[PDB]
Amino acid sequence: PHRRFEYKYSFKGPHLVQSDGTVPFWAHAGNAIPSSDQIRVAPSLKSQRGSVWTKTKAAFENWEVEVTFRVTGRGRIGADGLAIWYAENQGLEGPVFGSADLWNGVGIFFDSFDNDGKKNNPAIVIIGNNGQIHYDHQNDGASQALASCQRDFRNKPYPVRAKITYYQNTLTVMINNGFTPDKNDYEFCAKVENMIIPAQGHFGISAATGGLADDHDVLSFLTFQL
Amino acid sequence: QLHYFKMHDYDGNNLLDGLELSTAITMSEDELINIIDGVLRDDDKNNDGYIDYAEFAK
Ligand SMILES: OC[C@H]1O[C@H](O[C@H]2[C@@H](O)[C@H](O)[C@@H](CO)O[C@@H]2O)[C@@H](O)[C@@H](O)[C@@H]1O
Ligand SMILES: [Ca+2]
Ligand SMILES: [Ca+2]
Ligand SMILES: [Ca+2]
Ligand SMILES: [Ca+2]
Repeated sequence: PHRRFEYKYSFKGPHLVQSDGTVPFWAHAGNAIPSSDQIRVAPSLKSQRGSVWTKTKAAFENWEVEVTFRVTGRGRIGADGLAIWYAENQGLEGPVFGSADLWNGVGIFFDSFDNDGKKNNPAIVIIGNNGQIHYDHQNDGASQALASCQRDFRNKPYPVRAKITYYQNTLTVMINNGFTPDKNDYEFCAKVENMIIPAQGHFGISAATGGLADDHDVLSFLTFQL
Repeated sequence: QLHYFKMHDYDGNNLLDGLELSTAITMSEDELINIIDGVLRDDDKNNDGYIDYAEFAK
């Protein structure tokens, strides 16, 4: 399928922030810092929350987003992680990787912290929510996991990239693990067949820390109409 | 003149997109979205949402 680039639903450096400290076409909040070459969505401080969400919504039947980020920290263990969002509502402030709960749409969670002691982290998680569910933080949503995989996205020598495609009721998630600089060296993570999400919504990106804390930096969020 | 197609190809792909055009221009978001959307319509003959030197130099 063809791809149209949707600038109104995207950001990136090298001039990522406007002179007034704002990110064109996106609203940012919590403790997220825009800078010219990346947004530090949540800094390596205790109990932090940040989000970046689009202003306008976007009416796209099928779409693709490529997200480049780094999640850096001293420890071989870090927290709390990072979430990419499509949803009917801006979830700016909230307990869900810095974003609002009760979301209407999908959310892919890069979870640095093994909260339910299963030695199954860091991990990528897909979760549907129709407006009335509650994210099982302490259980890393394992029960609500529409689909999921296990890649270690922390502390890589090139930045990690997550391609996230929705084509004909099938959300797909490829991931490039920061090992090569081939921005297209993706590998399979997961997939959800027969999925419906709001006709128009906001795209969003958020992160958070607590007891443990990493820097969560998103260098670019690139959106495609297919 | 190629010099001006290039001034803002910051990612070096030889294409201008909305965000790269944003910076050339920068004012109210709305006015910005207005100008960019105009530049697209006018110049983007393929609807990839990018403009190549063809589309640029017309
Ligand atoms: O009391 C410490 C801390 O607890 C909560 O965060 C916990 C858990 O949610 C996190 O996954 C890990 C890693 O950050 O640390 C804690 O154990 C939060 O309520 C937080 O604000 C609080 O300070
Ligand atoms: Ca967790
Ligand atoms: Ca877990
Ligand atoms: Ca370009
Ligand atoms: Ca074009």
